[PDB]
Amino acid sequence: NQKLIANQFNSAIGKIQDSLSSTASALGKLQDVVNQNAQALNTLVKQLS
Amino acid sequence: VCGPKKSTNLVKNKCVNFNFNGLTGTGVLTESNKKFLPFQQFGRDIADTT
Repeated sequence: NQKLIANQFNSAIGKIQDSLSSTASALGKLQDVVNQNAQALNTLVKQLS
Repeated sequence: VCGPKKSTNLVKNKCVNFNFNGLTGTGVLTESNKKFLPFQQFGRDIADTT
């Protein structure tokens, strides 16, 4: 089944691209880290007021 | 209503110790494109600094 397997693999990768290119939430685990750190610094700066 | 203190000339694009109407701080004074409204005298940042 080598031809089938290679074709399924190649198709699966194309699907990864379509998902990542359209679903912003796909990277929520990394975006959330950025947001938590940004929030921590913004809070710290606002305390100066 | 301001005190009996003489003004000095203003120097741009250099680090200076400034005093504007009693408001002091240290920084570089540059030309700006910030459109203050006629009633506004001071602008502020997030930290409440000038």
